[PDB]
Amino acid sequence: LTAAESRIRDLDIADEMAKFTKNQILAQSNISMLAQANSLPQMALSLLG
Amino acid sequence: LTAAESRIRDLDIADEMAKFTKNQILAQSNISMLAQANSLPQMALSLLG
Repeated sequence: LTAAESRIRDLDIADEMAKFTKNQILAQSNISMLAQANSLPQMALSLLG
Repeated sequence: LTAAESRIRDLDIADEMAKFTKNQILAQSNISMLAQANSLPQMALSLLG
């Protein structure tokens, strides 16, 4: 029964590590794209004016 | 809805600037022709006698 109960304890650490790594990689791309999105259009329009 | 609402806020700046430039160009022609029209009548007649 202690073998049976210790089957919902935690995931095999590898997959949780993989999820952490993938999300951490994706966050920085989000941040960079947000920066460029803030930068572009208003500067372009001010150049037009 | 914030994308939908901000479609009746303002036009593009390009056509507004085009309107501004066209009106400014036409106004000076009006002014010069008004000056010539005022100069025309009496000066050409004053030598009637």
